Order: sequence, then C-alpha cells, then structure tokens
Amino acid sequence: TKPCWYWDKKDLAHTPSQLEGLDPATEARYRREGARFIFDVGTRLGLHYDTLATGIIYFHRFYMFHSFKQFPRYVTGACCLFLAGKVEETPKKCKDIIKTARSLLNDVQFGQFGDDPKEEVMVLERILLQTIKFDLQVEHPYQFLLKYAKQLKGDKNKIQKLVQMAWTFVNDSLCTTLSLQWEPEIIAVAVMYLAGRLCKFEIQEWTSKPRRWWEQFVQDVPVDVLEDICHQILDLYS
Amino acid sequence: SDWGKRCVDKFDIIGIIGEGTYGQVYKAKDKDTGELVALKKVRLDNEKEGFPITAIREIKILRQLIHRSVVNMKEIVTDKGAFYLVFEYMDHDLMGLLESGLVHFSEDHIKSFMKQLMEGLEYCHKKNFLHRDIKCSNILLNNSGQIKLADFGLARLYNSERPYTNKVITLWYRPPELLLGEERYTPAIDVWSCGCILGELFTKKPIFQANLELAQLELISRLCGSPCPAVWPDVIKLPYFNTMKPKKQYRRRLREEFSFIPSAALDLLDHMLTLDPSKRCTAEQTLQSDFLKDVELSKMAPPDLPHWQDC
Ligand SMILES: *CCC(=O)Nc1cc(N(C(=O)NCc2ccccc2)[C@H]2CC[C@H](Nc3ccc(C#N)cn3)CC2)ccc1N1CCC(N(C)C)CC1
Ligand SMILES: [Mg+2]
Repeated sequence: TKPCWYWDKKDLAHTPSQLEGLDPATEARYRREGARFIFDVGTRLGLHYDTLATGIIYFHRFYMFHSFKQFPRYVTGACCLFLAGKVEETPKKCKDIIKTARSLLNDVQFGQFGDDPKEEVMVLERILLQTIKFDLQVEHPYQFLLKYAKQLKGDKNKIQKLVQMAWTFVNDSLCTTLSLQWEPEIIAVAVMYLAGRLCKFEIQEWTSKPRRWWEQFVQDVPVDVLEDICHQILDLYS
Repeated sequence: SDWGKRCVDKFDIIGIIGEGTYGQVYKAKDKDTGELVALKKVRLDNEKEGFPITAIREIKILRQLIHRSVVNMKEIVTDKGAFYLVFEYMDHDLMGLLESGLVHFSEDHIKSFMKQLMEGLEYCHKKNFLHRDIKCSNILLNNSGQIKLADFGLARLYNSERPYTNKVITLWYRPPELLLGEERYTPAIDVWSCGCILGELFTKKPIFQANLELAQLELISRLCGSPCPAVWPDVIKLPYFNTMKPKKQYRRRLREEFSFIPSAALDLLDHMLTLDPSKRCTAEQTLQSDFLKDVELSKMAPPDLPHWQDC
C-alpha cells in the first residue's frame, strides 16, 4: 500500500516534461524556480523547516506525473505548500499564501494564477492529492542530520560548524531531484560527508576508532553514492 | 498503493451507515468483486480551506496503523466533486447492539471482545498513539466475531519520552483527570474508556451517564470514590480540583456494585477504573489479567448477533 517514490537518473531523464519536448536544463530551472518559491513564501509566513520541505517534495513528485507545459510551476508550488501546512500541522490560509505569492512574483509570474488565483490553487489540490497517492507523511534529511550528529563526540565548535554547513546543503538539495533519488537518511549523511571535506574535517575521529564512518548510521552506502549526491549539490553553485 | 485514482462508480451505494465529521457514512458494495465496504464522503467543493485537515489527520494516522483489531483503510476514491474513504465493512457496532436488547454477551464473549480491543489498543499505544474517542459506538463487531477499533480522526500522537486538548472523549467515557482540567494527559485516558465499556458489556447501559462535567465527576466518585490525595496524590495539581468537587468524600464501592460480574472480570475492572492515572492499568497488562490471560480466540464462537433491525 506504500508506493515507491524514487526514480533512476534514466527515469529522471524521461519526465513528462521531457516527453512533451521541454529541455532538461529548462525543467531543472523550473524545479529550482518552483522549489525556491515554496521556500520564499514559507519563511515570510513563518513556516517550519519540515513544512517547507514537505511542500517542495510534493512539488518534485507532482512533476513526475505531470509536465510543466500543462501545469504552471508557481500555482502548483503554492498548492503544495498549502497542503504541506495541513499535513505538518502548521496550516496557513490559502488567501495568505497568495497575498504572499503576489508580493514575491512578477506581473507575468503571478499571471499563471489567472483571474481567481485562490480557486486556481483550490482545484489543483485534488489533482495533487491523487498524484501523491495520498501518501502525505514524509521524512526530511534535517531530522537525520541532527540525529546522526548527536552521536559525534569531539570538538564542539567543529561539530557545530559541520551541521551548520550540512544544514544549508539540505536547503540547496531541495532545489534538485535528490529528493526523488535517495532516502532522507542518504541525503543527511551526504551533506555531512560533503561538509566534512570542505572543512578539512575527519568525521571518523568523532566516532569509534580511526573508516567509513557512516556505516553505523546507514546500511550499505557505497562512497560513489555519496560523491554523486555531493556533485549535484555543488553544481548549484556553478 | 496508488490511492485516489479509482472512481466511486466502481461501488454502488446501498444505504447510509451514519454521519461522521466530514460527511455521511455509506454502505456500499464493490461492483467488481462483491465486497461490502464503508465509504466516508469527504467534501471539498464548498470548504473554505480545501481538503479538511481533520480528514488529513485521520488519513495519515490510519496509514501508520496495521492491525487485526484496527479498521483498515482499503483505498481512497473520487468521483467524476469529493473523495471517499474506503474502509473494510463491519457488520455491527457495540452501541447499536446493546441498545437493541436482542443480544446477550456471555463472559466468554466479553473476554474475546476485550482481548481483541486491548490487543488493538496496545498496538496503538506501542506506536505512541492515543485514540481519544473510545466509546461503544466506535467499537465495531463482525458476524465472524472480530472486534475492531474505528474513527481515528481524533487520535493523536503521544510524547513518549507535552500538552494536548482537554475535553476529547464523550462525557460518558471521559476519565476524571480530563474533567478536572488535565492537559498533558497519557494513554491512560484510553484504558479508562475501555473500563467503561467492560462494565457496559455486563450492564447494557453506560456506567457513568451524565450530561455536565461536574454532574459526571460526582457520578464516578459515587462509584470509584471521590478523588483525594490519599489514593491519587496529584489531584491537588489539576486545575478544577477545588472548583469542581463532589458533594461528599465518597468511598470506593466498585467491588460490590459490580459483585455480580466474575471475580477475574471484577479484578480487571477495578484496575482499569482507578482514579489515579499513574495507578491505572496499562493496555499491555490488561491482557495479562486473570480475565484475559488464557483466552485463545481460535477456540471461541461468534455471539447471537442479529441481522435486521427496525433501523
Ligand atoms: C437498516 C439498517 C441500517 O443500516 N441502519 C443502521 C445500522 C447500524 N449498524 C449496526 O450495526 N447496528 C444497528 C443494529 C443493531 C442491532 C441489530 C440490528 C442492527 C451499522 C454499524 C456500522 C457498520 N459498518 C461500518 C461502520 C463504520 C466503518 C468504518 N470506518 C465500517 N463499517 C454497519 C452496521 C448503525 C446505524 C444505522 N442507522 C439507521 C438509521 C439511519 N438514519 C435514519 C439516517 C442512521 C444509521
Ligand atoms: Mg464514530
């Protein structure tokens, strides 16, 4: 009864947007624009980091079954955030999300909302709920970043700096389809592996003994997996 | 898995089962297999905030709970509008059965009923979930003899290692700590309501029948003794302890007003109807009582459950 919410990179190269003729870099920017729209809107309303991430996860999954050439990105983004508030028990009125959405977008960007932006978001809630198969509960790499870093004993300033850079990497990872690739536990260790290389830190010295320090947090995670997640996060800065 | 895509036209509405929070409950049958189902209509056409957060709550709780004694949500269906929540069809509820007068439950029946109910509640409690709406109407019984727990819309997660809403259970099954204003309560509110229905299965009438909270508190205190620091040292911390007090300091007389029920059943009822929730029975140890220790369900028989009512 629990559906599978992960795709290969070959499956991610054949999204409904690509089949309808959209460019891969254009879809990747649509996901960036849309995910960072649910991000900017959510903070202005004072929403919680799981609530923003849940709306973004709904957003990336919605466009595995629908193409951007049929569903505007920002209307879907505002709809996903509106649904994420109820599921995460931090509900915001749709009227506030649109009054906020109008305050951050253009005249042509907000033009996707039509003459009645409220209803245009309301009718999409039915499409989104069926698209997410009513699998409302999701986990984000934030909780695993804190959960795994708690078991690290060592320099308090170096460990605290580690989770500070990995946290922003979890923010940046939400603009990519990494959510549709690896479980939240894989992303949490990936941002710790990445942040440990940029700080010149040796994480295993804060664990037991020396070493693949994450084999005690996540099962069977080859390094090639973690270095692939790091690439897609670092590419956001290119 | 892929839920929400199938249409309601695959079902035929037989009749109206009841009226839930989001809509009416419909008895329906599958046009493809013949399975009876219960459909909960969740309207969103007119709602101001789209899909009700109350139904979203009920959805993401029931999709974490899989158990023989918990109603399983089969699927979700639309129309082409609104959505319908598909549940496994149960044949009866215990309230409708007792109010009819056509059913008589033996202690062999009550032991089987309590073993399934306490087994399902222990599963929900082990997952850190309060039901917060246990009553006779929400206990569903099959003609095969299977017991199930239903209507999880008011169920909430519980902090195992924080405060919640005070008044949550219908008054006839609400524990004394909520009447006195407790807001950081425990699963012990659920094992209390089950105490009220354990006694109700031997009386066909709810144990504590009042309409106001104060008029309720004295009714329990007339049976279980008045809440005092001697048997419940934390009464002095609940808000309305002094504002809402019984007429006199009654003595517990549960072991005699229910002297007709079996000893093992009376010993379990006393442990489940204790005033102090810190001293109240745990759902796990309710199945370790002398009344439910050696009750193998496969060696039981379904009860006298009727099939038609002037409904
Ligand atoms: C014509 C009979 C009828 O449908 N009316 C009805 C039936 C019931 N239920 C009973 O089990 N007991 C009534 C009874 C008692 C003793 C002897 C015979 C009949 C239903 C209880 C729910 C059952 N299914 C169920 C419910 C919920 C879920 C979930 N999730 C899953 N399955 C099916 C049997 C209760 C109420 C009523 N009425 C009749 C009057 C109606 N008015 C007039 C509109 C309201 C409900
Ligand atoms: Mg009910």
